[PDB]
Amino acid sequence: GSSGSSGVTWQPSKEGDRLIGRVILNKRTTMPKDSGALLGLKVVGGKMTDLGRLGAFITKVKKGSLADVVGHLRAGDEVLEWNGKPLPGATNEEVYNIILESKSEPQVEIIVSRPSGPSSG
Repeated sequence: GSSGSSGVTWQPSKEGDRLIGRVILNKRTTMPKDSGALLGLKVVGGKMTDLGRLGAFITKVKKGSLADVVGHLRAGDEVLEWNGKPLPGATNEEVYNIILESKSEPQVEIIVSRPSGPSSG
């Protein structure tokens, strides 16, 4: 089992206009509820993107979950890569399998893209 640094890191994208969020979790058990290898959030793949291609996005995030305390993610973030797999470019049927396959992985790396510039007020 590979044990690497965990948490969450936010950095500017290739262009610098976006913010690539790098999150990683280390679990040794499949969620109790009917999640399906979900660190603690519902992901919808096979979705459409403003770019014209497919991509996955978070619709909900459990409170107190790894993807909520260690990842600090939110609903709407476009999941770029899930455990080293390109979510975008595939259907919801292919994206689900990729995320579910991690159900047996002692470590998962979630990489989402956020619009550089959080709302303050």
